[PDB]
Parts: sequence; C-alpha cells; structure tokens
Amino acid sequence: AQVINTNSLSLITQNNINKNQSALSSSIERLSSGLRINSAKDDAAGQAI
Amino acid sequence: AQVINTNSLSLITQNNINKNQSALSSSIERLSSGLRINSAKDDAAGQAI
Repeated sequence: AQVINTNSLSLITQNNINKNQSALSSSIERLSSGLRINSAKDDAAGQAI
Repeated sequence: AQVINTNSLSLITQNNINKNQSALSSSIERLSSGLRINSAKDDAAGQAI
C-alpha cells in the first residue's frame, strides 16, 4: 500500500454505511408504527390536514 | 604510491559515506512514522496546509 497513516477507503465505506443506517432506522420505525407520518418527522403539510 | 602523510582518496570515501548517511537516516526516520512530513526540515508549505 501507499497510505498507512489513514485508511481513506475505510472512511469512504463508513460514510456510505452511515447513510444506509438512517434509512434502515426510518424503515423499521415506520413499519412498527401504524401511522405513515410517524411523529411529523416528514413533511408536515399533510400532517396538519 | 608517492606519499603517506595524507590519504586523500580515503577522505573522499569518507565524504561519500557521510553524504549517504543523511539519506539513510532520513529514510529510517520516515519509515518509522506514517507522517511523510515528520517535523519538516523540508518545505513548510505542505505542513502549513
């Protein structure tokens, strides 16, 4: 290898997984909850209606 | 052989070894730590950035 001070590829991998973790959490919490809005974290325009 | 008081070629050889010694020491210290800069006796722009 060339760089040993930092494993930049590992940083890219972690950055990629962090985004997918949010989608996983949102999917699980929306599946558990009956309501689609799930506590107004989404757009509130339909939430008020 | 002509004279024995001074062995000039020996001194020139010593100068060559001393010149190589700096490169050897720099190589060892740079291999020791990941940082390429390593307390830059080198150019200081990169360390500033």
